[PDB]
Amino acid sequence: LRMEQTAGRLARLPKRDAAVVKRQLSHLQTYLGGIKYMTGLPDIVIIVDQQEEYTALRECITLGIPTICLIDTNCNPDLADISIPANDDAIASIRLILTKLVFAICEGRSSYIRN
Amino acid sequence: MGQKINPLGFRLGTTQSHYSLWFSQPKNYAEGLQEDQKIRDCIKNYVQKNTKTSSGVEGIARIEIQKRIDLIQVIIHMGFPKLLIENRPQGVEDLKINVQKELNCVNRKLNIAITRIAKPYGDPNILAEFIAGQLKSRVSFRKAMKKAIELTEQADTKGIQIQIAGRIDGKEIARIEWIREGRVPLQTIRAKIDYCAYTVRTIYGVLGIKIWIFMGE
RNA sequence: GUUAUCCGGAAUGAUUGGGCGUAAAGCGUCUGUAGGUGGCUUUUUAAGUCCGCCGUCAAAUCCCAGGGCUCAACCCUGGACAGGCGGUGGAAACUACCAAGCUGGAGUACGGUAGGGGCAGAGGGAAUUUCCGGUGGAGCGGUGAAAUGCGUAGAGAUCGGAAAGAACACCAACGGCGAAAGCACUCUGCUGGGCCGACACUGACACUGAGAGACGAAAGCUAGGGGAGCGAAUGGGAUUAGAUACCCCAGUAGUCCUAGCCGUAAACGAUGGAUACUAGGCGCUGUGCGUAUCGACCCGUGCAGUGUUGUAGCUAACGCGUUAAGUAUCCCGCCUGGGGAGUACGUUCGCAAGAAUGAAACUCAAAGGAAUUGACGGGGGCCCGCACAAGCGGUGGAGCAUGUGGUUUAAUUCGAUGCAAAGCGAAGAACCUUACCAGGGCUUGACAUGCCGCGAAUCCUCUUGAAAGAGAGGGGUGCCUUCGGGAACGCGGACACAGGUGGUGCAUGGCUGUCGUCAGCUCGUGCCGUAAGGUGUUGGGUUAAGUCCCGCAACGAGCGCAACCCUCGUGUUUAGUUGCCAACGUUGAGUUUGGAACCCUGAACAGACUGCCGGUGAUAAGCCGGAGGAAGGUGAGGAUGACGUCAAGUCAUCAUGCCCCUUAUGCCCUGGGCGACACACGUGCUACAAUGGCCGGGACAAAGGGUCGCGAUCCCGCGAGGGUGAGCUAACCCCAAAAACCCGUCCUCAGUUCGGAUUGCAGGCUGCAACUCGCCUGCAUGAAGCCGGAAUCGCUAGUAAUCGCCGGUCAGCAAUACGGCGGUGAAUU
Repeated sequence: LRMEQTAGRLARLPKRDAAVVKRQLSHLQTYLGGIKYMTGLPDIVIIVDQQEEYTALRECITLGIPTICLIDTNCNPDLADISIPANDDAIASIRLILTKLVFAICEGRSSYIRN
Repeated sequence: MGQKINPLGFRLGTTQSHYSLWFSQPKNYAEGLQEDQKIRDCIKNYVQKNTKTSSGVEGIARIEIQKRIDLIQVIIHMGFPKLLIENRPQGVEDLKINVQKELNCVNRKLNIAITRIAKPYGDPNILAEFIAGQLKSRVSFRKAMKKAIELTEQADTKGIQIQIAGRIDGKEIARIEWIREGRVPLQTIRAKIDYCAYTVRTIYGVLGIKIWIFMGE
């Protein structure tokens, strides 16, 4: 829908299809603006509050994917393999644990720059 | 029973043309239908004796009759032209005189040409004589219906649907069987779906097959 | 092989092996004897128990190893086993006995707290009923409506006073107390249980518990009292098809008190009591503590008590969840299919009604529990169609047409009959059609193929007869062959068959109605639950619509919806006859030359897509208005109507299974029948007028038809129509001159210058032929009927209503059936 939006097919398509194709794009750029960049199936799944998104962790344990999470106080650590006991609401608590986890992935690759 | 509209009757105005396209004055119009139906009953069955021989084995696809004055086109579309034409030039010779003895009055010089189809699993008329031919030899029904679905999908089609009526495998109560794969838009006119209807013999009753083959959009 | 019989399968009596919240199952609740079980320490006994040994456990079976009949069965050696009992010599942890203790069990005392715990005796307030008196008026009481009843010898209502009985508002609370049942206005007297707290003391003195003893909601019973209200019974009124019910007016036992008796209840948390353990989040009562408690309060620590998206676990599921049906221990009660039964018999108890204990025969193969899908509901929440409502016209009344039952008849042929039967299949039945009846006839025979004979085949045939048919008459005999013979056709003969609108569409194909055009019906992947399944197709809004937006383990897709196709409404481009014709010459009639501009005509193209503006609305969808436009919010209206419901309709369309008939329910012909009737019902038409009728003049349509046809002009007849006959095979000819409407006149509401039914007499036309059975014309006659009960139908625009025309069917049954066209033109939401 991105390649036909900037082509010579815009003048040929009728007004009945031109109103539906831009409505389909409006729903596909708002929600699917995050999930795009990569394609493969992950081996490890990192998540913030897994009690709010229990639908995300319960679907990973049935396939055999190792679970890691940033568990708070309102959560249970039995279905999780390696847990990180810390706050999930305050913006400062979410920023430290997640950027230092990214620094661990960037250290086992190349270039150690700033935050 | 409570089925959808005939896709050969709904698509009569556009795309799919008539099996007979001609013109006549309302004085000799009634004799025009009688001469075109008598030969369509003699080419589809095509047997002088009381046997189950020719025409039904090769599979007839379409019979197009075009006439102006004293000459009919009668072009038959066959799957296998080995049975109708020759085994040594005698087969088409007895067919040339059979249509001549029935239609006379004026000098009716009838020319019959033959053309082939790309694949017999694309047209609805061979499927109505193939699957209904498996009911005559008493083979497993639901296995023959699922094989008629896949044999058309491998022949490059976008959708296919098959269904009969009652009296299956010798049962007292009448039931219905339905298997479908892909998409078959039954309502729209821009679908060019072709139809056919054939009857079975059977010593226990009588069956009736309906073919729905969806080509392009 | 069958039958009989025991065991197994039956962890369906389970000691190894089961259960009791709802499936069968805790006795209604306590106290408690026997019985079962019983904390901690040491010593001792050592009985149980355990070790070893000595007897006996007959032999033979069984089992292990090994032999003999040729194998085996069988026979046989030794061993094993005989799981037991007794005795002796030990071991001593546990259980038990004995002795001395300890303490967390349990109990008691001290000091406080809460409570409808119970019994007895008083006393308090409201109200109801009744008695008496005052005031005052004719109504009151009651119901979905009414009536019975109470009332002018005057109730009710109202005020004052009295008498009496019962229960006792509010506080009351998801509250509290009690073993259960059960118990609440206040007070006094006697009395029980529970809980907390510093402790002091005993010391396991414990737990459970068949029998047994005691307590028992209400109803009921005995004797003596009381009795306001309520109210079994009973008596009236009403409702209803009936109601010896519900409802209304009265009303006895009873309900209340004392004493005794009966002992039952979904006596239900339907989950017996006692003890120890096992994640958590909110609500009572005691007590300790919290800058001196500065405060409504804050932090603990116990008792009893709810709900919880309640977790683990348990459970068939629902659900329970430390007041669990969770994990365990102690003991008691109970079940082991449904009906019969919890009845019969017997015993016991009772004043009685009955209670308690508790069968069998026979009979079925099922009862039962939870949960799931769907449907249904005089269940609920929210939404859509003339569905109602708002409104117009109509039906049922009337005369006539037509269809169906019933009746009748020789037949009045068949099928369809709640809606999805009832001018319905037959869009056309005088013969035919027709299939039915009667009568006269033929049978491989009316129709198909094959064999044989005479033969071509035919035309005109004559006689008898209702005809079907039968007997004979001439006239006549083509085309090919080694003429032997054949095709086309005919009569006759033999045999397979031919033939069936005969039965069964609850044996079927094909096709249809119907809910429905309602809008839903499903799938892939992924999750949820043990699972059947569910989720997506739910929810919040929104549209004709799972249409769309948002929310949401749902994410996407398929059929359906929509759109694509056909006409209608605007314009534009192209092409102009049998079309049209502005400008220009006219026999005024486009009529002629001529012109293509316009109308029309026929193919294409453009255009509405809420798209744009604003408001509402959740800065969505969508809706409400507006702008621009011929046309907008699926433009109007068709076609198109899913998975499926009714084994709904059709084997009389056809086809087909089976069955049946086959000198026959097969076939031919003549006449009759289907349009017979005392009646009933449905669907229509014509009128009851004067917004109408009639006479005369007179303005505009669309859409279709037509060569065994449509048929003008002219002549003739009052007319239907007939004679002659042109043209059109057709936007060039004809079928029509369309009717309402409109101007003038007449009438002027009397069953009529409304209405035409019916009837007589005389004709026309189509066909052998029309009495039964026809259409139409002419003349005369001219009723019913004055808009019609209960009930009920369609339609929201160019629709209702109404006024004409055409077509299909067809020789003929032409505006009354069906289909199709246009004219005029609303009401209400």
